Amino acid sequence: EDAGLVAEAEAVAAGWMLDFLCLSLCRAFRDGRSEDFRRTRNSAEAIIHGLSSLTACQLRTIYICQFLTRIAAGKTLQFENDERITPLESALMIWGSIEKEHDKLHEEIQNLIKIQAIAVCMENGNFKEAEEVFERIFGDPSKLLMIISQKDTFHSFFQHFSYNHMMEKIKSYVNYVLSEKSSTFLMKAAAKVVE
Amino acid sequence: EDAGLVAEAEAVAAGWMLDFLCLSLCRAFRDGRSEDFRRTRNSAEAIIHGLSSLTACQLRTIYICQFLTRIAAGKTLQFENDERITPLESALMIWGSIEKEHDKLHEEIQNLIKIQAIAVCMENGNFKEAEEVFERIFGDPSKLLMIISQKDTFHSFFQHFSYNHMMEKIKSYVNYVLSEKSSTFLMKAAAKVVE
Repeated sequence: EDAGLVAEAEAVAAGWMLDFLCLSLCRAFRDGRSEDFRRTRNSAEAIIHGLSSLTACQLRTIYICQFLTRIAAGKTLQFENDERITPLESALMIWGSIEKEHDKLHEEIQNLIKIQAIAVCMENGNFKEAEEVFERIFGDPSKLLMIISQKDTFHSFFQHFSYNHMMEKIKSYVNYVLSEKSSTFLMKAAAKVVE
Repeated sequence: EDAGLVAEAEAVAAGWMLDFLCLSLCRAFRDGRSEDFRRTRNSAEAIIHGLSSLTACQLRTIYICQFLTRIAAGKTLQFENDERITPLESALMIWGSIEKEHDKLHEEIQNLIKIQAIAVCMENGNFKEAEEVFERIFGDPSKLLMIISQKDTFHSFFQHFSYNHMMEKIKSYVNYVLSEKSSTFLMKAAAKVVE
């Protein structure tokens, strides 16, 4: 009448799924497979609710997932209802909190997000928001006195902190993560069978 | 630059998860772990959307899941909105369609569900519905001329086709399934590590 070790077995099988899906979510992300990334995130989110305690590595995983689903919605402005903040703004918050080295790349990804968070609003044609976003990210004299000039003039076109340079830098970061967890149980075992 | 075999790897890892969760969903079900069964079903449903094609064994799995989440909501009458039918009514439909032998047990489980589907409404105190349900399940002269007498008299108490006899028979069936898929990859491997 096995019991309790079963519960513990599930946790191991849970953590496996969590890393397998984080890996999946990453590939779809780099490979730009929209209707897929969404599908994997549903499973991630569902599997994640299935956990009430987490290791340091796992929290790292979860946040990377949260982080990527956010920027994955960047240009999607009704934004996320639970918090009246914009997706990239929320991605900015997670980024500067994930337990990770602040390399040169980290800083690059942070300024792209910071800036693009304004540009996206400017694109959607919502400059009243573009200003609101700008307010929340700046406002305490990081190029600022300049940016207020853009929102003001709806001068929506002139810096190399482009949306695509942002995705690139983020995709390049996903590759480290992507590799670091490619030998993770579930997937490694999965390929073995595909032979 | 691995590619495509990766997609195929995921499908194998998908089918693994699907059976692992079906197994999980079963234990929680037999062991009556409400806030858990719900959690596992979320993951099942999420993982299931992650599949666009399915083997015969897999469809068997899915339906058993669908089947159990339904009776798991039996006494829950607003019922499921997408279809203006009651949960047990819907569980009755799946049951008589799962690719499985119609043993003595099968027939038992079918008459319990059939009857309880009326009794639940009678319990919730909704006899107008109790009649509607009765209409949809009967009405073409299977104890019937009798049952219309109960709904009429709100004589809500007097047969051994009890709700609990229903859960028992269903729980006993879950044990075959439960066993048949206990050596399924994921879980077996999971326990090995728990040692």
